[PDB]
Amino acid sequence: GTSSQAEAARILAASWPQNREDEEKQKLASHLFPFEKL
Amino acid sequence: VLFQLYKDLVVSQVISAEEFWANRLATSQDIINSFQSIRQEMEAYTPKLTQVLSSSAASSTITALSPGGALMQGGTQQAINQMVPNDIQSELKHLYVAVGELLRHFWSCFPVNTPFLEEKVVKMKSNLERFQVTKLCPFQEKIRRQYLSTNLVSHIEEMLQTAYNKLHTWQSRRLMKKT
Amino acid sequence: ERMQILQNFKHNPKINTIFISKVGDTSFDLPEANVLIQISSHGGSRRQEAQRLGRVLRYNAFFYSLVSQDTQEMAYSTKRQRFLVDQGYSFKVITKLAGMEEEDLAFSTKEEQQQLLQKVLAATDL
Amino acid sequence: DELNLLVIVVDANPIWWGKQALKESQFTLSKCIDAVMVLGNSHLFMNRSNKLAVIASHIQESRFLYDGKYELLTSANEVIVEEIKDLMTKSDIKGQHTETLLAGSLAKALCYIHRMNKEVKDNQEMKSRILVIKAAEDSALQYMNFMNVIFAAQKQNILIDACVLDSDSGLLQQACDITGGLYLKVPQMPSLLQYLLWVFLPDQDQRSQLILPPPVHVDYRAACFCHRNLIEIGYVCSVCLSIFCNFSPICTTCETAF
Amino acid sequence: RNLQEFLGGLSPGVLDRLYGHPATCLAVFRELPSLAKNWVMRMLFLEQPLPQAAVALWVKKEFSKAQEESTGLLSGLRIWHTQLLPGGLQGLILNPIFRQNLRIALLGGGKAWSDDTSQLGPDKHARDVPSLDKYAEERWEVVLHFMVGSPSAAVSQDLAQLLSQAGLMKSTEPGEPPCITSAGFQFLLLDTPAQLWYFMLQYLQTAQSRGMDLVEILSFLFQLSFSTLGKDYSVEGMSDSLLNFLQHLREFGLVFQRKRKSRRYYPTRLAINLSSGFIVVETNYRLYAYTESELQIALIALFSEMLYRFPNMVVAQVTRESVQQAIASGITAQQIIHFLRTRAHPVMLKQTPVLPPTITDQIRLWELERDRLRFTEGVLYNQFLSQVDFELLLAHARELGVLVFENSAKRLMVVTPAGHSDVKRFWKRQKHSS
DNA sequence: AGGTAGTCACAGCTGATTGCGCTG
Ligand SMILES: [Zn+2]
Ligand SMILES: [Zn+2]
Repeated sequence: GTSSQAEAARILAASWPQNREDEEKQKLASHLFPFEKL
Repeated sequence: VLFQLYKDLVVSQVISAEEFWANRLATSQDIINSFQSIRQEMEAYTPKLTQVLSSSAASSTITALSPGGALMQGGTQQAINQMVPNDIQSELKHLYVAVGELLRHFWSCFPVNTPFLEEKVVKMKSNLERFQVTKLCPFQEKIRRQYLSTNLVSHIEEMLQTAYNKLHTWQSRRLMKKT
Repeated sequence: ERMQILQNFKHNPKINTIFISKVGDTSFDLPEANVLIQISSHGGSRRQEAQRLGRVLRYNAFFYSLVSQDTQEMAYSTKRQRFLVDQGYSFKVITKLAGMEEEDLAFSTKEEQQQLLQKVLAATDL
Repeated sequence: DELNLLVIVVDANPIWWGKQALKESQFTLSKCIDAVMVLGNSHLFMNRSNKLAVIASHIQESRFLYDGKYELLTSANEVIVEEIKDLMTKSDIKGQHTETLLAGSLAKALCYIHRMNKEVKDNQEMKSRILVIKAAEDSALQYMNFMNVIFAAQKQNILIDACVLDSDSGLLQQACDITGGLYLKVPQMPSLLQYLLWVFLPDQDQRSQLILPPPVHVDYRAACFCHRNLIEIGYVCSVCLSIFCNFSPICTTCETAF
Repeated sequence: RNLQEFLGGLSPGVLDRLYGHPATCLAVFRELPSLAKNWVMRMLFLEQPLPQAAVALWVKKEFSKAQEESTGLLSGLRIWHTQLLPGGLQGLILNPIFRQNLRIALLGGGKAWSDDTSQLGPDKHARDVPSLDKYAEERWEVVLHFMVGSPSAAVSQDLAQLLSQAGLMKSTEPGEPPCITSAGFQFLLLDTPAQLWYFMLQYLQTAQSRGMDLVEILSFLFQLSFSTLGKDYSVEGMSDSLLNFLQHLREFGLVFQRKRKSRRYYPTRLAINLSSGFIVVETNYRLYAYTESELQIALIALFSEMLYRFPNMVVAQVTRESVQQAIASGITAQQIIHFLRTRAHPVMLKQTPVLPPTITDQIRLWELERDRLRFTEGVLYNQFLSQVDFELLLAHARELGVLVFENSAKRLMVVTPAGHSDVKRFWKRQKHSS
């Protein structure tokens, strides 16, 4: 379903460690993994 | 382009058809006196504050360093990408190609080590002169009519003058060798 | 079958990923590998984690450990890395994977996720 | 943690400044030294971490030059004045050498930068640039050494800026182009301090933001081995790449290798 | 708060009076951004204003944001002012007082900043630079111990009142010593130059209670900032208020002075650093500190577990429990990371990341554990018969600014207890008018 | 209120059975 995809993505992508890290970003390469550099 | 080049060189009587395809196939002790004088002058030297810069000098420097100044010239070929329309630019490119080919033939003939090349170089110079009279002079007239600010013809004139000076120098050397 | 799978794992470009279940927890002739992704290892076996790390070394390579938050696997992963940190390794914590929503992955919607509960609860080994 | 080093090379050729004094022009060596000192004081003003070095280029050798005013600036200016006085007053013309030893001054500047870089703590990077003000004519006998200095500066990523006063120098143009520095010819000598503050004072990071004059027409004429003069077309060996003005049956440089 | 924020909040008269001293102008110029300094230097020798467009054309289009920021900061600091150029144009010219004093500081002129030092000859009881540094360290350690409350450190009553006015320590009951607050812990976690700057800013703000001139105090502080280490300066030539301020600085350890009647004073490294490495951190969550004073040991123990105490080394382990306890004390993870990075050993400076990323990330994650549950007291409304009625009440609540959470799908809303009475009155009045 | 032997999962080995293939 169209809404099911959005709901599942919202739940999974931002469950525990995003409702606070994103807030900090809003209020504010060698060690990065290859998938984090693309 | 090649057909257009053929017409501009053979039909206009710049070159013959045979020649077209043939190539295709300090002072005295005053200096010591000045050194002594400057040494004596700088022997009693003190730093200055007012004389280092002035309002007029700073204003002139800023004017020079502002856009449109001597060092910061703003014009510098404003819209040459669109100035002198591409129809003329195509003609200028064709003239550049023709001049390049003729000068390539001339410099391939040079240096002249056999008497046969002597006539060939004279014919090449005659072809260059005929091409100039046929194309460059009407091109210069058209530029003057349109009053283009760019000196497009100047580079071609420099190349032709360099070739003519080289040929004249070689002829002068040839005459002196026979003396 | 194990021998042929391990033999065609290395000299074949079509297939370059295999799954092992506690079999590679010793010293075998596994070919050179760069990526190790362990899921649901033993309880607190520092030996098992060190052995699994040893199958990679031979940033040339990198090995990942996947755990589930707010579960005992967190404490297991914490207590099973104290040997490797003593050896000098540092375990960077990765919370978000870049481009997770960029491409399509399994269990995209909630329907199959909640259907997975039925089959994962269907063991009932009693 | 941004440490900027500005080594200023001053062309202190006695003959050129003596001729300038004879001309009785509004610009003299004293005003040039004052402008250099003010530029150095401004550079030290810009940040605590900035470091300054002044080298005077002279015929005999190269001299390291370095009441309401800043205490450190006062001592620096006094040291510069004392050193320039000691250099000029004791400068006795003994020999027919007149060309300035610009290459040696640049080599000493590179050595000083190399020394300073090691003493810099690892938490900070010392960005270094060399500013040269040119007074006398260019020297062709020092072509190879000057090119080696240019290459050494490029290897260590050290900017070389030239501020030509009277006569253009091709070597300085090549150095500025290769090392990424700015080449500028001053039209009005009394405005030297304003030109230095406007153009050469900002760092390369600051030069990115500011609009600056475009690079001048850099020449790349080579120096003939047997003539040491500027040439347009010359004979170059294929083994040792040595450049000659005229054809020779036996290369002079290849004679070394038997 | 940095110097520029405080300077921008002052009245134009105070800013104009500050620029009358060359030392203040140099400090302000060095506090400027990189782009602003070039503009100040270019306009230093100008007697005529420049067009705004001409100045705006100096920087490239992409870096126009930095140009705007620098121009705004310069205008706020009143370094230059808008001039009505003839013809409707607007000209920018530096402040004549600031420009004159900056040129005097740079080029030279006038009298020296200090009166003299050779009038009284050599100092009979002069000290050494290491001795001055040791004295400054002892004074600062005594101050920080008095913040804790140990009986070994006894200071003046007014110094304690200054901390009381700063809010770090509160004297709930007279006679008993004040108790340190969470802001005190956060201040202790800050680095020494930042601590000195915060203390001096509080002193500047509260100087009006003591009837002291802000301009003179700021000028003297800036003069001390540029003072040469190990060199004495003349006390004479200062007002009586300046004498009291100098005595307070001597109490703070910034200035060394043998006697109150002495005519000499020696600025210390703290005073020089006022205007503006022993901890080794390992990937195994261990701290190694090359320190001996109780102050550093206590500060490290605030957020870490101590394991060994060698005569010249401290071996500590950063664990989850210690970081959680420190955060419960009021210290944030960012402050801990800043303290670790500033005190980092010179060996750790070699790595491009001074602090290993794993340790910093783990500390940040440990900080996030405490705030997992968010609590907001309120009143819940769930008796909405119609959607239209819910929308009007929700709009009224948003107008009142007392809304906490909204749920349009289920017609649920949460409001603050303070606004509950207002919302109830509004809801009742709507029904009555029906 | 606290601690040790069963017990489960998953793997290994060796010791037999036992079941399919075995020529131009
Ligand atoms: Zn030659
Ligand atoms: Zn050779």
